[PDB]
Amino acid sequence: MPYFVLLFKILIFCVVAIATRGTLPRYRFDQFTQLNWKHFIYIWLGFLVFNLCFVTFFI
Amino acid sequence: MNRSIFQLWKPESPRSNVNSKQIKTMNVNFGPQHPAAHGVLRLILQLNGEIAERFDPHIGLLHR
Amino acid sequence: GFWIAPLFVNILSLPLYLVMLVYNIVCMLLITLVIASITLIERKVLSLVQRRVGPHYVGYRGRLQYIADALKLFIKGIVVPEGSNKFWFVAIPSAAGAICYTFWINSMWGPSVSIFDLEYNLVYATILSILFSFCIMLTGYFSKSKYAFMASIRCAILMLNIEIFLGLLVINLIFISESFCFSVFVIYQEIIWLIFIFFGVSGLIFITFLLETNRAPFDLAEAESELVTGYSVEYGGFYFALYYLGEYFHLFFFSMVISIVLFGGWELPNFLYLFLLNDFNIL
Amino acid sequence: LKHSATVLREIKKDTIMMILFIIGGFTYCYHMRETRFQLDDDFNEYVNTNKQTFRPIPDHVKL
Amino acid sequence: VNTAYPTPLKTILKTTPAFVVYFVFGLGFSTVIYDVVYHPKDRIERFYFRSSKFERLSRKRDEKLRHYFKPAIEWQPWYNTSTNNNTRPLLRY
Amino acid sequence: IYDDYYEGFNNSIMNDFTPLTLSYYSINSAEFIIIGLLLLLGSVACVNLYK
Amino acid sequence: TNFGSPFRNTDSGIVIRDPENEKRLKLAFQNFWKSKQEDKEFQAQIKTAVSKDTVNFMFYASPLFGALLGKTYIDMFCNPRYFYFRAFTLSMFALAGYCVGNGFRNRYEHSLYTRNYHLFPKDLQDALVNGDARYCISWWKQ
Amino acid sequence: RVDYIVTPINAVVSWARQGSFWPLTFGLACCAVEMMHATVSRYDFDRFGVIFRATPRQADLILVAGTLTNKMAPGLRRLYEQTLDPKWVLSMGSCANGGGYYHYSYSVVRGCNRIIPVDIYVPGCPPTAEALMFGVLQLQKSLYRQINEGEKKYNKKDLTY
Amino acid sequence: FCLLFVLADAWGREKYAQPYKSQILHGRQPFGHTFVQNYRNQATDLGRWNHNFACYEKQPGCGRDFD
Amino acid sequence: VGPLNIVFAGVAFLMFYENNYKKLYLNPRYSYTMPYLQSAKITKNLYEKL
Amino acid sequence: LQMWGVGKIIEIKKFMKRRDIELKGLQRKAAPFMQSMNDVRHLALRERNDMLYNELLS
Amino acid sequence: NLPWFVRWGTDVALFFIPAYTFANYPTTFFVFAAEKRRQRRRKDFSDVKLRDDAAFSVDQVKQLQTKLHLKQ
Amino acid sequence: MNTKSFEVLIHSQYAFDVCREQVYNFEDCRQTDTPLPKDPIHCKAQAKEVLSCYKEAEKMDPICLSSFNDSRECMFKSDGNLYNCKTWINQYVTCQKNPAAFAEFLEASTAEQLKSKKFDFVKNRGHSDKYL
Amino acid sequence: MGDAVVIHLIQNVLIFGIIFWLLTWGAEYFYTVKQQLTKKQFYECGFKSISELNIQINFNFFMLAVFLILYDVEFTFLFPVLFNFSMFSTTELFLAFFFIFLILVSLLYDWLNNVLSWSA
Ligand SMILES: CCCCCCCCCCCCCCCCCC(=O)OC[C@H](COP(=O)([O-])OCC[N+](C)(C)C)OC(=O)CCCCCCCCCCCCCCCCC
Ligand code: SF4
Repeated sequence: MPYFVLLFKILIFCVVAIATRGTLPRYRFDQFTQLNWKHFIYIWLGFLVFNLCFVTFFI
Repeated sequence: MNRSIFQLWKPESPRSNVNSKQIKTMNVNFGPQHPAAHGVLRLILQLNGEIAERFDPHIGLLHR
Repeated sequence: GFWIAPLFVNILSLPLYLVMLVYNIVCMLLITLVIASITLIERKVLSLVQRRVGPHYVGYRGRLQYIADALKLFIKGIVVPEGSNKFWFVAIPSAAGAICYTFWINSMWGPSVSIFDLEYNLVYATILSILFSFCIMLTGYFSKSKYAFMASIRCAILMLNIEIFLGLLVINLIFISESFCFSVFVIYQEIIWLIFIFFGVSGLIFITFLLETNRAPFDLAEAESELVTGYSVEYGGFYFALYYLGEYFHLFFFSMVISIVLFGGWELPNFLYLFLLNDFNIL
Repeated sequence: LKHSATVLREIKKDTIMMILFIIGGFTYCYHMRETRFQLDDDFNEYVNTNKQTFRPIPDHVKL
Repeated sequence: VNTAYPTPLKTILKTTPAFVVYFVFGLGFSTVIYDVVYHPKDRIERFYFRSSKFERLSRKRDEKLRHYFKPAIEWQPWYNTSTNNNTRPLLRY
Repeated sequence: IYDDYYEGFNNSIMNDFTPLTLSYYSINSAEFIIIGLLLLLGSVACVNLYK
Repeated sequence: TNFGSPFRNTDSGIVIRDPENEKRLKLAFQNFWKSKQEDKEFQAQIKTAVSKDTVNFMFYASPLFGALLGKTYIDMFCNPRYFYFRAFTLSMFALAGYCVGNGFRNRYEHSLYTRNYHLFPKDLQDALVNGDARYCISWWKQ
Repeated sequence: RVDYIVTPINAVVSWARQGSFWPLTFGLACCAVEMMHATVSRYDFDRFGVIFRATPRQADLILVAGTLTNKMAPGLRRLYEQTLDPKWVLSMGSCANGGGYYHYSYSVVRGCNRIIPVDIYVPGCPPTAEALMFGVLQLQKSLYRQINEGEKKYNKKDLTY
Repeated sequence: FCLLFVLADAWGREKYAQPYKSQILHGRQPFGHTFVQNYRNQATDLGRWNHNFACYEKQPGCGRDFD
Repeated sequence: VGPLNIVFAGVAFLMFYENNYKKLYLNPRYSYTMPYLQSAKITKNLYEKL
Repeated sequence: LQMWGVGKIIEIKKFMKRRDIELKGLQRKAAPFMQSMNDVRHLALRERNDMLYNELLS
Repeated sequence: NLPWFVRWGTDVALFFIPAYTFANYPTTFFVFAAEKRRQRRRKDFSDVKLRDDAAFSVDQVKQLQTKLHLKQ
Repeated sequence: MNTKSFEVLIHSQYAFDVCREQVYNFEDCRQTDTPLPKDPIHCKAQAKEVLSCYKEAEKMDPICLSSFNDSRECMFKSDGNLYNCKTWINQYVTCQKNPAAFAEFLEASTAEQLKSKKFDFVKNRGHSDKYL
Repeated sequence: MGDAVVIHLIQNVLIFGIIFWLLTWGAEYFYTVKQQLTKKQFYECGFKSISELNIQINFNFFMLAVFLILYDVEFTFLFPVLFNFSMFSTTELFLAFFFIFLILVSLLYDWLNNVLSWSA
């Protein structure tokens, strides 16, 4: 059944999250809010526009 | 960018309500039992939106 | 009998409700055991990264560490600070426990293999995340501890970024699947996983995954070094156990969501043999 | 950064290769779209085999 | 001759008991969900919204006929319950 | 109980957003653009009110 | 296969893994092609999106084009004393070229058995659409 | 006849509390540094389940590892009082035990046992990480045994009354 | 830049057949859209409506059913 | 108890019994609404009395 | 990769559209008889209502 | 005597084969009941209407299916 | 009229080739200039004629029982997806059109084709199934 | 979106919480809590807190909150066209791109005036 492979992928992602917790430092709320509202939101919107343009290219 | 100095600092004028601290300051203490206080520092920390405004470091809790 | 039969309709339907309750209780117990095993896995993986054995003397070679942790959190006594509102101090953990055990209803394990026929899984996930954020904020506020309240404020600030980030990720995701259901994402990932399209925003996907699960670098509202403990400064015993369980439930189920919507769902990796795979098999 | 001549040559190499790679990717996407058009044509030819009947609208339906 | 495991393999292998117990619990949970869905339908009923409109009409036509058409076509003025616990309309208005 | 099977098999719609699309992007598109301009001007006015 | 047959869902609810049926179907269609190989009008009626010569040229040139691109890539960017990675990159480029060529060939087959679907007899059409060789027993039995 | 149930559950509760002994992240001095050394890879407290919690509400063990001054004694007393029950106390180091080097000082409590009750004492200055682990393991064994030390006598049917 | 590129490609797709011309410049929408936006429309002038097959008589491939 | 309380109990029992009676015996019992009172057989035709 | 993945997703959607064309043909073959059954049952339930209305309102 | 990968292969096999079987058969010890229900769902000749101008009678069809070893 | 929905779909897939005149008359009677359907009261005679021809077309040949059962099982497990079961439905309709020819069809079967058909649309999903 | 079965599952979750409550009470059998002066007081790292109810925040991110409201509304408005983008036409494409452009313009104006940071 598919949930076997699904559980494998879930375990992989959980291990990745645990390793990242053990690896990376901690951001600041102001720092990440500035990063999200000045860089990442624009990246998301531009990627959405790119996807729309590509879909219109391929119909 | 443009200028944002007025958004960066807030001075106090005599008897000026707007220039005064129009808020109850969060006078929490970075007390001893704190992972970042090394256990023997009582830093009376006056904060304004988690911004460290005033410091009163009580030391001597390990004075021997 | 012809005259005794009418009286028994409802009292005969009641055992079916009892059976449904038993099934739901079994499912909740199993998912709680999954969460406990995930906690043990996290301890062992952090042990691997930090070059230490980890849990090794609870059970034989540390097999029953999670059971011991859960039972200890049961046995730990709880006192409500007399300066705090007792009603809210006890109710907010109960609401968090109720909400965190609604996560497993919004989970797909195959094509239309789920407890309910939820067409709006992403909407349900958003609603449950917002409700748990409400619980965290009120936990910080009603404890009347300054560190806990600052942790609640940090949690609120996260939801400002969490909402935008997750909403834009969903906006970019539902553009392909054209549905909030998780199976519709999987039907498009049999050839190539959707991570291929979003490879340019793979860093942002990592940010979203670590941000919805409140793991580092977005472990804000916990801030072990900065705010002492997180929102649970005044909470011990099974209230803290409920908060920990809610965090790990969110981690597990958002990992499932990410796997379903971006990493093939429940499909084996077929892009590794993409160069050797044909399009059609005619005749 | 005052890069050496070797570093400048490497930068030129990688930027030229990137431009050529982007152009080749766009050309291959054009080809892939054309192949999709061909597949659609093939399937239309298949599916319109025994569906050549066109029934006129009855005269009781007005303009 | 010492045929022992590679050291990186050993180090990463002192997590596989936890991996196995997680897999056992997760397989149990998923199997219980699957069986709870499977038992009433004797199958895995594909979701209603995962079907085309004609398919949706065909799937629920028998339920419509058995639960609403037969009571409506065999209705008598004395069949309705004197209380307000009647059958709710298909479209709640 | 009446079901129009001809319209059912002639219907390719697979989501409930069709009226919303037909509104905000076909007929009420004027009010959609008006609401977009309204939100833009409201953000500008919010910035000015903060200042 | 990525998409399977365009006429059916290849493994919808049951996996059919009969090699004999596939051999019978291939033999039946081979016999059909051989029977009308000398029919000039039927050959004139055969239509395809891509010609056989173009398909063969793409199938035998895309791997070569990919190999040349991989050689260029490993000469420009790879240190020439690292056999494992240089060979892996060259093999990946060659496999990408082979993927392009095999896609060309498979699309040729798809266009062959769909554009000319109206030229098959009724039993052959049924066998092709349903994937069951029992629909045309007179083309593979003897 | 209630002793039939509680005694196995007594054992289960003792095993659970010894398998999840969470001490409070509260250190003062060189003893606190050695305590931190007793957590890292070489001596892994996570093997026995000892993981540090930052708040006394979530801590079972109060590890007084450092010098207690007259400016800190009310703080230690409040930390002990606010720790949720059941709780145990480990005094690590000569300063915590009886003052140690600063026993003849004007601003030293001369032992944390004068302020809060101490369950177990580790003598070194600083105790080695092995000594601290020995103290923690002995405390875990004792608290496992403390739930049933044989206080209740046995009747003619060998059931505790 | 991507928007300009896709618009230029869409205008360059006029060389293809009608089913494969750009959907940007050629509306291909479900039957409800087709009927409502073209009913009593003299600009398109699609003629009568085939109720069973949900298409206008002048639209290509309308009323196509099995032989 | 009380007179009006007994009257209420009688009327409520009458409502309960009448509702269940009309569910059981005045109804096309083709839809499974009452477990353990309707049959659990697997039907073959469209209309089979449960 | 983004452009190629969008192209592949569009190819999958077009293949699904071809399958939808075939399925719609099958449903069209199935349409008239289901519609006839539905219309007959609908008019049977309308004849009873018309008779009831004519008896009550007369 | 045995290489490490052979010794490691035993443990991964012991993890995978039971887990793979359990995932393949969620309804443990009830697949036989499901098969019996599927067999009972098959309509027989009496459960369906049969045309009178039949090329093969019911007995002929049964004999043909027995000859062909059709499991149905 | 007493037949379940999926069996009605299968019998209609067969009967569309033999009820052609009745279906055409019913469709011409129900045509209109709007996607809104015509009142069924105007098409009652044609609908009843179609139902009569369909009932006459529901009497399957005895040799087609196995194919009909396979189609029923596929439609049950697929929750009414005709495309996922077009192969078995086509087998049934080919049996109905010519039974003896279908006897020859069955005689030339393989070992895999002679096994019982068990359907599991979760374990086996196909390739790019939109409705799944 | 669920139904009465979802409501019944919420009830079952409440019953599961009741089970956890029973376990917690049974655990409460196994210890005694001794009344102490500061045991039920606020914890502020070992010293008495100087405030109980008046713990006020500064809320320097109210601009971020209001922009979150507006942009969540905008994304909700963007949802329908993306759900049914396969049927897009010239009008729908123009409207979607113009709406995204307006969102980007609003964000850029917010950036220009330095209202996306903290204030004193
Ligand atoms: C302080 C409020 C700030 C704004 C809150 C905005 C909404 C936040 C929503 C998130 C959850 C909040 C806590 C929920 C639990 C407490 C309920 C509450 O406030 O009761 C007040 C009410 C009223 O409180 P009261 O009695 O103090 O009010 C009387 C009015 N005064 C005091 C002003 C005169 O409490 C009760 O009625 C108590 C008994 C019923 C309790 C019911 C809830 C218990 C928990 C059950 C599970 C809940 C989650 C279910 C999840 C299902 C799946 C999603
Ligand atoms: S006992 Fe010794 S090592 Fe410990 S705090 Fe005192 S001086 Fe330092």
